[PDB]
Amino acid sequence: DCYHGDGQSYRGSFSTTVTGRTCQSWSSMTPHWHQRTTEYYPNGGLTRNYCRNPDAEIRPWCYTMDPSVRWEYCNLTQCPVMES
Amino acid sequence: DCYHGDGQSYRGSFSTTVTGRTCQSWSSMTPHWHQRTTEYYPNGGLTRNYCRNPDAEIRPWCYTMDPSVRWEYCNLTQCPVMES
Ligand SMILES: O=C(Nc1cccc(C[C@H](C(=O)O)[C@H]2CCNC2)c1)Nc1cccc(C[C@H](C(=O)O)[C@H]2CCNC2)c1
Ligand SMILES: [Mg+2]
Ligand SMILES: [Mg+2]
Repeated sequence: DCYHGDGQSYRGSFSTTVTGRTCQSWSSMTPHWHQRTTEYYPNGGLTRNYCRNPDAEIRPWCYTMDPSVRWEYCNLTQCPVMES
Repeated sequence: DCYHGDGQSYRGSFSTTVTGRTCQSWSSMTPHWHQRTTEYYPNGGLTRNYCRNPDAEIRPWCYTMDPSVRWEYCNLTQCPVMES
């Protein structure tokens, strides 16, 4: 599993962070209150707790289930790019 | 005590909400995490837990100490305006 571009188009089910924390569901406000929901970002693919990039960070990310860690980049790398 | 204009200029010590809740200190991330701190909004007068309006809401406001109520308008009204 990997993302293309900056990962705005990523639509897989990867849901864990670079430090092995569990992503929080986008629809949930717990533990972290936020405004990155599917209503606010309808083009973001914000479903379940899957890594996404609705607001054009540099790569896919999520809020985390650790109350002390608001959000992290997900443990995904960019897919091999087209080479000449 | 009262505010002028939309209350961006309010610099008094009123610190309670329209429902009688206590304002959270601007520098604190508890109970509510936020980005309305004096470093982000240096022109906002964000000190202690006093009602302010750093981001041009319609009137002064604060985050609250009730974990279930993120922010409210403060219990302040507009000062009597200049009449012709
Ligand atoms: O938040 C933002 N703009 C905002 C606009 C209108 C209302 C509000 C809501 C304000 C509150 O409840 O704090 C109210 C209070 C009264 N006045 C407005 C916030 N923008 C924002 C910009 C950059 C970064 C972030 C943090 C964001 C996050 O950590 O959630 C990250 C996550 C990964 N990508 C970004 C947020
Ligand atoms: Mg790479
Ligand atoms: Mg009035």
